[PDB]
Amino acid sequence: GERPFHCNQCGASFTQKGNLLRHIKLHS
Amino acid sequence: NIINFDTSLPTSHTYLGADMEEFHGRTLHDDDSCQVIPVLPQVMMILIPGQTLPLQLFHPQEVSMVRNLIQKDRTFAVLAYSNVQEREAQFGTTAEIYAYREEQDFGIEIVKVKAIGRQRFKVLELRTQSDGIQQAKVQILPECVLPSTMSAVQLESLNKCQIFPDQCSYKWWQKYQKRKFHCANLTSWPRWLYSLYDAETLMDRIKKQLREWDENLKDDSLPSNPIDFSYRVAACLPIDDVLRIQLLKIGSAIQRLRCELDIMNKCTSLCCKQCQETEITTKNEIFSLSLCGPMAAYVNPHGYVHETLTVYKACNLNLIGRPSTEHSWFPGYAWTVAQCKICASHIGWKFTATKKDMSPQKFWGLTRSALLPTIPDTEDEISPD
Amino acid sequence: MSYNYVVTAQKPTAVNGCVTGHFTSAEDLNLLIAKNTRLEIYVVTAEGLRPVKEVGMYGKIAVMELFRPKGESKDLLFILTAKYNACILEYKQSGESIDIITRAHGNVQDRIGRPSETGIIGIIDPECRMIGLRLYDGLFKVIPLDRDNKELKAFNIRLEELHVIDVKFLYGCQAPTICFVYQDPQGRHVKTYEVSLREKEFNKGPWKQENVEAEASMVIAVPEPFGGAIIIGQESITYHNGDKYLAIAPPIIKQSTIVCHNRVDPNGSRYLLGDMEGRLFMLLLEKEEQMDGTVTLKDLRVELLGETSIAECLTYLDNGVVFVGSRLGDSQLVKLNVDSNEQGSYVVAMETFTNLGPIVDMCVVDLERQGQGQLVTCSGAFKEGSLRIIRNGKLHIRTVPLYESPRKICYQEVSQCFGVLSSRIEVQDTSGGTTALRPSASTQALSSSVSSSKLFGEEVEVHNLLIIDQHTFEVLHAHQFLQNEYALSLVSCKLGKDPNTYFIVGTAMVYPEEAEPKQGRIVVFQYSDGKLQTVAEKEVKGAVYSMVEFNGKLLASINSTVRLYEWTTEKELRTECNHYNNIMALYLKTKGDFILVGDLMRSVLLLAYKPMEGNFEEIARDFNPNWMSAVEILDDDNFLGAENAFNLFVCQKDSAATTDEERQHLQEVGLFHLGEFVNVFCHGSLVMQSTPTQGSVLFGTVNGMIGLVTSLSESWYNLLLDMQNRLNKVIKSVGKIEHSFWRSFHTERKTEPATGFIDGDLIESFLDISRPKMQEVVANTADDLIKVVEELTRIH
Ligand SMILES: O=C1CC[C@H](N2Cc3cc(C4(O)CCN(Cc5ccccc5)CC4)ccc3C2=O)C(=O)N1
Ligand SMILES: [Zn+2]
Ligand SMILES: [Zn+2]
Repeated sequence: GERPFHCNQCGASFTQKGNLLRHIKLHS
Repeated sequence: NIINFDTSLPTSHTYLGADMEEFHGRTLHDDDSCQVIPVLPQVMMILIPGQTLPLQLFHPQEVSMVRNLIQKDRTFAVLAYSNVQEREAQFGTTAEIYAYREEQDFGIEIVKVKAIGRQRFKVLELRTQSDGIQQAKVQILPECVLPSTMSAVQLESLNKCQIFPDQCSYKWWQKYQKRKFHCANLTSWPRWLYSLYDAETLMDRIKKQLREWDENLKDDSLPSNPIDFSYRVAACLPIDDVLRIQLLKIGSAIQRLRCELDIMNKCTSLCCKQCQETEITTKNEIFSLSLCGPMAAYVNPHGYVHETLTVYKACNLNLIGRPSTEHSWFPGYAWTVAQCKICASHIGWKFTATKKDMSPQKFWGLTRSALLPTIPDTEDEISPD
Repeated sequence: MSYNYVVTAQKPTAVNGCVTGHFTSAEDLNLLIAKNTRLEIYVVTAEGLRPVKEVGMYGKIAVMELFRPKGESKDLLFILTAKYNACILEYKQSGESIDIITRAHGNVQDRIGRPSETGIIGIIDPECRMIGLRLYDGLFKVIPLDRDNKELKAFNIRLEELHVIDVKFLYGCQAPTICFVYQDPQGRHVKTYEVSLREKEFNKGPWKQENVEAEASMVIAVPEPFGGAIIIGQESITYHNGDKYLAIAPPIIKQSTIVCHNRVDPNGSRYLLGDMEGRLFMLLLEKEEQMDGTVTLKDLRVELLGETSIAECLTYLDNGVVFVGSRLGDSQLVKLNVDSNEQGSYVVAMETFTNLGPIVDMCVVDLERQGQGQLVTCSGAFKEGSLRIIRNGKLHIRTVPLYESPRKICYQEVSQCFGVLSSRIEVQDTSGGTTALRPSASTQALSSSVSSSKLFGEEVEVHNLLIIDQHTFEVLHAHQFLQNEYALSLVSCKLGKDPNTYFIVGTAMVYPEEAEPKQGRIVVFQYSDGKLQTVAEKEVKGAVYSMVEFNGKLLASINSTVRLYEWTTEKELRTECNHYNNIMALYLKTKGDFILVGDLMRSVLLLAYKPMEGNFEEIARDFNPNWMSAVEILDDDNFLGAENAFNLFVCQKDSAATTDEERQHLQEVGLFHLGEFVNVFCHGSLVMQSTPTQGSVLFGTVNGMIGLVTSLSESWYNLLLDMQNRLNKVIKSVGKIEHSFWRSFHTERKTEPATGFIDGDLIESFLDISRPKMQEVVANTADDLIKVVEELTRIH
């Protein structure tokens, strides 16, 4: 069980950091 | 279809932990008076009078500001940002803290707050102080109360007939219109026209649409005053910020109620805001899982506020990750982040029941900031009155 | 910034109240009649009514009651205006000089208070110890009647019953006692309270509430020796004197709601009752005479006396004569003929008094010669409906009874006739179909026709277009509209390259289930060769609220849309362009290529037709929430409107302003409390045709008052404004009411002084003042001012 990169706005859990950073930049 | 959940739980904001230090007192400033009120810096909200706003403040300057408010008037200013980037705001609403809780968890001082919208205002001036916290020179906007449309004409002999007391509801409304608007024959217009500007008739028309969303009584849940009813309905209408600001700028409850009815009838589809042409849900799937209606403001563990609209079915959504019950706004349900299938923008969360005996077993919570109300067929956008 | 002048052409004619007593002399019986801002005083002679005095007040008469306090040789008159001005007046004549002197006065408005739903109620104690007023809910204001209360100081008592329907002071009580009907969730009840002037509070009343009729609306205090009170509803007339209770549910009263009454016998044995349909009844409380108990009340009776005009107020005078005060039709003096069959009825008319109100529409027409204009109004409602032709002689008025509601009117010079939209009530048959109540203009036309379709006892409204001859005023033709079709707008004009003149009607389909109309028609008719034909018919997706001839085209408003149609060579309407608005387009007015769109909530919008683009462009707007009853274009830059609490206002455009925000904003430049409710604004004049006034807009009101608005120059306005303040120092106001206060723009939420308007009635009263008073006014030059004022009287 991985996913140690959460988006503090929606709660999206990502297994890699480059995946989270792309998701956070889509928010406002 | 059947709601085997406790509708009173989301309104309590139970996810914010232990019982907060509740306040009983209420403060209101005189109409048209000028007041200097502090603004919360990271609040990006457009608050409606009567609407509940939960917050989690982390910054020591935000925590300090609230400790001072709790001791003083408990009132802060919530700016309606026209341009959020350059912090431009011409209007806003006061918010009165009715509950609070301080926590020194791990080693960080954080304050959880529950506030409510009170009075609309016009921003006269904004200045950021040498501390970094800004104050707003504000003018309290009055609520325009108009008398009965028949008050100007009304025959004095029929004044004693203006108070009205198992049987056919249509026959009741027929008698209501004939008696309330009898003096319309002294004017250039018919009774049926005056009904379109009658608070009780407009409120009854809105109630008929609200009953389609919630299986709950007018008797208790809904307010009697047109001002409060119009603001209660405005708070749970899933519209974009440009429309909500115009709706807030309305001073007359009659115009507000008329404007809401028109939005409720025109805007039947809800699309993703970034796509604009990706339907997520329709008004026919909207339902109330909270006593305040289908949509209410909730705060996440990092202070981000989401006006979450509950719907039975949603389409064009991808689910990210696995479900979690962590900080769930609907106790007994687990959430999974939901994105738009075309633009991948966060639209909301899918809520799935933890026990087999719960109903509905699944529903969606959509964040208002990601949605766009749409009028299908061959028409673009307009909000009459 | 606007300089306007408003003057009365015809004083209000509708009667809102009438009382009898001994006001002019202790020996004379008087009839006092209130016609809004006017009070008429009559001596009730054996003959009929002898006029004595007529005064004007700087207020709308809301309460009017006579009373004789201890010692006083004759009755005094209490009056309360709609702006809460209270006063006690005395009639005093010394030789030739008649003067309504003000014995006491004061404003009784409270800084805080929700004006009651059942309006103002003003009652006087039977011993004249106090005046009770119910202006606001939850409070009962008491003005103690003392000789040393010349300022009319008052205190309030908290009233837990917030929804009081009607209240009266009872007779025979040791302490002053009020009896009232109130409503609460549980229903309607009748309660009593004693009024302590010493403690300035209420004490437990003499008797119980009980759950009285659900539609109980009227309280009548019965005088001695019976006492108690009669409570009238929709089905029942009940009596209450605590332990004594008598009830009746006469089937004769079930046809219409009883809405006014009057005591005939001073002992309270007989009462007159009037309903909303003009029926007049006699209520008799049968006094039974037992051996010991000779004062029993065995039963109540109701007798239908006959039909009168729809009564706002009744008053028994003497010798069977009754004065019927009417708001919807002509007022009457009727003789209650002593026990007479007369083929059913007992009421015989003696006199009829002209009432132009309500004026719901009107039009100006040159008619004979052309020079002097004549005004033709849509007056009355229901059986009281009529057309009135008003010309300058005093104003000479000709009446044309229609026995149904006239609604809209326009003149067609070519066919030498008028087009009148009217409506009549028909009742649904248990057998199937609908039956008319009486013969009326639309059922008694020479020729008739019905529209062709392109789609129980309940009252049904049937709409018609009447063609009325301009010379004889005979109903030449009557065209009946479709079932559930409501006729809203009417125009007479030529369109496109067509030489024919048509009558165009705009309608709406009205169904009870639908709140907002989704269907309507624009029907083009031609009245030619003594016959009416349907030339064309356009179905629209909404109600056609208004229409105007716009430069050879037809501009029509369908719901929130404003559509311009062209008349083709195939004699059909072709949509040229549309304009979708933020508001419902109720009001439509045009000057050149400019259009004024407005809604019932004072949302004003200005549009301009762009001929080189073939579309509409918004020029300016102004949205201030308030009820708006009528609108008009004064000139290219000024717009006149009628808004809530009987005011007038003027909005102005400034096409020259530096920024585009300023030039698409309309400035409120005129505000004035008219005291009347305007229904129609109409360009024209009643005078025969290098002038100090520019333009002439006539207006018709609910009370039958006719006024005139004209524009002035800055020099003329500045002079007349100073003149007003000088005239106010010398003129004597009845009730000592301030002119500035009276004319101040009024809503309950705000009161601003009048701006941009000259009260022509005050200016004209300079000619009535004495020569020493005239010289006081001109003390900065007196006969040069007389020339100025006489020139201003020539506009009406
Ligand atoms: O019903 C709802 C709808 C979702 C919404 N949430 C919850 C939420 C939580 C978070 C976190 O960073 C996620 C990570 N945990 C640490 C952790 C990791 C693994 C295991 C256990 C604990 C800290 C918090 C970020 C954003 C949101 C958000 O928007 C809400 O509050 N209620
Ligand atoms: Zn996120
Ligand atoms: Zn999308």
